[PDB]
Amino acid sequence: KVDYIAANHIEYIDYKDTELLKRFISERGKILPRRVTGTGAKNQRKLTIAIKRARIMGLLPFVSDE
Amino acid sequence: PRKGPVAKRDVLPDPIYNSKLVTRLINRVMVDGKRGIAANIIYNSFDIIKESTGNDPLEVFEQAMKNVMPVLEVKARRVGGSNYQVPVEVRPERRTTLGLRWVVNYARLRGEHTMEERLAKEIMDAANNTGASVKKREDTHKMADANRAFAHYR
Amino acid sequence: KKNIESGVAHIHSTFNNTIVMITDTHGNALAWSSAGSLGFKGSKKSTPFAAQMAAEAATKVAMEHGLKTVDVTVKGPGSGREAAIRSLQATGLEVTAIRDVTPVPHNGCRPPKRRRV
RNA sequence: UUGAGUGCAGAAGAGGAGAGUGGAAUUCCAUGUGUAGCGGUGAAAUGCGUAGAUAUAUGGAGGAACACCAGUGGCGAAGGCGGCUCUCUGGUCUGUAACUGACGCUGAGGCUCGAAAGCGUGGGGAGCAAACAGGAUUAGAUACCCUGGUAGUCCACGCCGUAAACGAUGAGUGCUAAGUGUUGGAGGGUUUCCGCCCUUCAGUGCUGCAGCAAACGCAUUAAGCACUCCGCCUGGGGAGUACGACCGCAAGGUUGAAACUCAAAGGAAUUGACGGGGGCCCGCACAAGCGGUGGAGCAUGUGGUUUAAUUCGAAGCAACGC
Repeated sequence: KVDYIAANHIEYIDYKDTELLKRFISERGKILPRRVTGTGAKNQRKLTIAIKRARIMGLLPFVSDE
Repeated sequence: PRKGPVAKRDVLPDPIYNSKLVTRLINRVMVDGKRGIAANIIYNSFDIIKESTGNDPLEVFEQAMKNVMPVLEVKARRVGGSNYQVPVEVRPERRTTLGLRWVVNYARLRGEHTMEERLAKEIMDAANNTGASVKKREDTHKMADANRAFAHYR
Repeated sequence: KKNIESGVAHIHSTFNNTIVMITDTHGNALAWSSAGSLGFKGSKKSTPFAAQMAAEAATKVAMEHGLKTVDVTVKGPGSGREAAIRSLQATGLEVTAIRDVTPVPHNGCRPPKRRRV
């Protein structure tokens, strides 16, 4: 009833893909639940570890109110 | 009341002026059905208007319906017990009720030393923008959109 | 004085009192009106009716110093936070930015207890 | 060689120890702006502020917890484990099946691990908060409400060995209708399936046959059908108390009676019953209205005093022009 995210057979989240980064987070700065996109369960964990490394170097802001 | 709605008993016009709302103004000062004193001195007061700054009593009665007219109304509709209300759109039934109650119960508040000069100056005030019943319309305009601080979660 | 006319307002409103303060661009403080300062006391300061006239008495002394445009800083989850802004535009200003900055932690400290009533 | 273990190929996991590190929030400090309040309650009070707060902006200091994903989701033998990175390291599951050839199960004693609170020694202390102080409510309040605030909560090393450590269901193994999701695999087909179907191994939920059950219910994740090994019970109090012994610095823990009473104590269900629950359903019960009481005086009835007696009863609704 909802499509997945690996139609392009993405293998490794690769810590740096800032364009694939933006499909999932909120515009305010949070993470959308897995009920929304219907994505994979292990891929949810991959995304979570990925963007948590992303917030530490500063390739995404923690809190974006402006 | 609790079961459902109820009728309102609209009033008949006068066989002299031929106007319905004049009868509504008659039937708010009259105590114990004494039409002989109160209604006749209301006739006398509108003839005082006719004799000084006026031509016909029906037109100046409509002029009083101008300058007293309640444009808005609130009603205390609590939910959780607190002071909760909103400026509701007034029915022309309840518009006439509020405006003529302003006029009559300010003729009570006026209390001048002649039993119809209080009525004469009362309707010279309510027909010609003066008196505190027209200022009661002013103060009704005041609290309209002044209790609106708690009347926008509706 | 100096007629900056590009100010920053501030909104803070608990369950029991509210304070509005209008400052400079940064802002250094200019004029402020409190719901306690307007004669109200005790428990009635929670109501949104105070938020109108507190905003009005803030804006009068504000635009005595000359004030056209403004920023809207919103703290303090309470009751009349919207009524304060809506009466703020009603005395002639330039509200065009709505930021409801409510400072939420990330589980740092502990809250107080329940109220066993 | 089927039970059990070692290959080899693979998969998931908040499984554990050590070492570093990230941002937001709360508080303290430094400074700029600003004057007369901040704060709390059912309401108020104590408190803090004119030695300039509360408010706002910038910067520093410090300790603890890791916002959203997060889900009858995952991992562990039970207590339990959630920010990120590196080193060391334990287990589980699937496929294969050249190899070993019954090597298994359970375990009185024994040994190890063991939430929270606690003790000792040495560091640390932002919040929160037993005791304690003050304010108020109360007939009384060494309580519940509010303002403060220590030991503790944290870290390192020992000590203690307790809970509703509950699924109130010991463990190993085999058999007995089904439907339904979900976590992790492997295999076959249409199909680029990673967008479907079909089958199977391992957990985790929900509904439901036979059967068991006093009822409630349970029901391939048995509280059915059976074997093996352990643990415990035999009316209610006195009582997990007394005495003795062992462990502990201490608090305490483990083991564990009788004299003397009573004819009951207990589980489940049935009829009136509460919900600070509503579907209702109404009603001058409200909201909307008018008029009246409570004002002044007069009359009446009652309580009261006085009385030679002020002669009975009436006593919220449902007694006082009875």
